[PDB]
Amino acid sequence: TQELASKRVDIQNKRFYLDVKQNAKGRFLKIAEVGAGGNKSRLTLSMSVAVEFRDYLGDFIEHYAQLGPSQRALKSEFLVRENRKYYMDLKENQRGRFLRIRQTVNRGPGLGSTQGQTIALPAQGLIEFRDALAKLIDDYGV
Repeated sequence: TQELASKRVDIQNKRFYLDVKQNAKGRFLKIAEVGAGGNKSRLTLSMSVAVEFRDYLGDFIEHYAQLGPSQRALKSEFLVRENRKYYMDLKENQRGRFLRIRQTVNRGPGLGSTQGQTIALPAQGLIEFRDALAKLIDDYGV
């Protein structure tokens, strides 16, 4: 398994890596939320699914940009493809708005296991994260 490319996105004090990889089966994207001394969690997406993810990020962006001042998710979506489900929830807590992304298996073994498969993006970073993703899709295609 070869690494084609790796981008890092720094959002407040969190860091995320988007890496494009290749194997015999084809091209894929790995998205890691980094912890203190390792990756906390990672998502795995095909390059095709990454395109759809990019588009959903667009919708989240638009939603966030329109909320106005803050005074149960603000917005919840999910995408299934290839026996993989991705839940996308825009939420707020005390520290601010964020976009949680959880990956699971649709069916077969795992059947709703989510461990080291949840990332949480501070919402401030959604544009930069979408742009990095979009750059990698422009670079490496499919």
